[PDB]
Amino acid sequence: SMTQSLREVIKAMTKARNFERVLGKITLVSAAPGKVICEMKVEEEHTNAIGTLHGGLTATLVDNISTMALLCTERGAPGVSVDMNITYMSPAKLGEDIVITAHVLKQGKTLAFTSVDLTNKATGKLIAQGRHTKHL
Amino acid sequence: SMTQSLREVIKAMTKARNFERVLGKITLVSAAPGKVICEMKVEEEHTNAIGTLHGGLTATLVDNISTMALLCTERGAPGVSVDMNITYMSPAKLGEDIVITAHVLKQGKTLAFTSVDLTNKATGKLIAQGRHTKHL
Amino acid sequence: SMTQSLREVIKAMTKARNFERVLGKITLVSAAPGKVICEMKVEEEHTNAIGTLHGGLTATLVDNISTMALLCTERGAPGVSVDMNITYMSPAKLGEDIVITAHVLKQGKTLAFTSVDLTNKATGKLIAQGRHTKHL
Amino acid sequence: MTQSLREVIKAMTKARNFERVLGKITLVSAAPGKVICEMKVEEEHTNAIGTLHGGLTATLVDNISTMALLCTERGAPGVSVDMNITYMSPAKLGEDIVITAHVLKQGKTLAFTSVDLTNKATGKLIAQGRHTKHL
Repeated sequence: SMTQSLREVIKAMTKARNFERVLGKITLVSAAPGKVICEMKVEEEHTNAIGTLHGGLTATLVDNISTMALLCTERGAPGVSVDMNITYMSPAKLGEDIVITAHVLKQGKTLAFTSVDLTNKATGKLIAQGRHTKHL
Repeated sequence: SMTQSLREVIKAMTKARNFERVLGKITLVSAAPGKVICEMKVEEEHTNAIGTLHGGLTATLVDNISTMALLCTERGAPGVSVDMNITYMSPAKLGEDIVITAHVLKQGKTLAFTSVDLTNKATGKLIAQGRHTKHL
Repeated sequence: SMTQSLREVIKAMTKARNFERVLGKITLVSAAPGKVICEMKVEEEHTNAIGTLHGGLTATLVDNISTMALLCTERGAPGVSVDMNITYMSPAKLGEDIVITAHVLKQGKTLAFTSVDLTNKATGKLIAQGRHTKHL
Repeated sequence: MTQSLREVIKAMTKARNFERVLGKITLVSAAPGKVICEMKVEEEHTNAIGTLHGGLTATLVDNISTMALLCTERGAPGVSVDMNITYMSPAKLGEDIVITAHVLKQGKTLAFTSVDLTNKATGKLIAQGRHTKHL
């Protein structure tokens, strides 16, 4: 139900023309209260000058999937970005399968906080970690 | 040729297939040692669900133009992202002209640090500010 | 051994003249590879002007306890700060017992990344969360 | 305004809470949304290797950032939401540092600050922090 709702949201992105189109290749794995797990295969359209996952796209995945985890919350408010931090620990090479897990850490009347981990699906090793503060 | 090189990098993005394709609409204003200034007009392809500049694209702009500022130094190495923080203070609306100003704060043997400001060209008011730590 | 060694390191803090003296009240709960848990009861010396745990002390707790986790590693290199980001979600009040948990997220040849959570011991509620990048 | 804020700092020298760690700072100037303080590095400010402790730099960013906020029309201190600090070069023992805070933007409920520590003699950046407070 909630999962189906989100899957529809992700389905829409594909055909969309705004910046959300960039997440067209992601696939939904799970959706639970305040926790969303997506997956994606790195393709050329996802790479930087040197052939690995572009930090800007990692940032984009942190931003949107974080909002998704927020949507799967009781209040369901998406919110507006305030601050975002991203630590890059290991490159994600072309053809690599990545797992994106978003956690709503806490949310109050006006502020929501989330944490997103990207990991190498095959190794479980951390690729990057983002923290997102949103204004509700 | 500092200015000409960046001139070439931009033209490339216009037809690139990787993620940098999303920046093809940016134009170079000036290149100097440790400081690059680009401009861009927010259009539908750069917006979020609510019609304003997408936070992930702002992160993408910070990442790349920050890298351009480092290409304009005696070492000229782009480096790999280690950390990126972004503060969103005011939205950029569709049709709005934005200025992306990037400058090198400090670069050592293996670590370089940059700061990048997006501003409304008209008002000069701050849109977002990002700090970038890169490994060389 | 890892625990005995850490207990000393902490004991030396109760007599220190440098900034580490500010943590003389923390106690060691457990030490494990890449993971250190400490506790501390909030006293006046730990509070800001309004009577809650000072944001600067939280930041100091993150820096040092993150360093202890890094010591409980094969390389055992403490490292020097490069980046730190802290998100404050709920106040820690005077008299409150807090738990400081630190995890080594990843460590390379020259860069180490940690995560440190402060939580209310009684309710397990998250107080603040820090991400630490260190140069080795 | 400067003289006023100067009193707030005199307290820290006497206070028993965590603000006491800032007793050695001195005020240079205070203006709307901008405060400049200075501090000589001494043993009480150092880490295990003998340089300015990262946690104190964090405390300095937090507090002085707040000062700039108190110097605005609204004058509200706000409570911390997020803080980020990039450490670029060590502040050595005996070294004189300058802490410069600027209020970047402030709305109805959220305020944004930026604080630079620099070496007074060389003007070299020691560390830079951004602070997001909830008003």
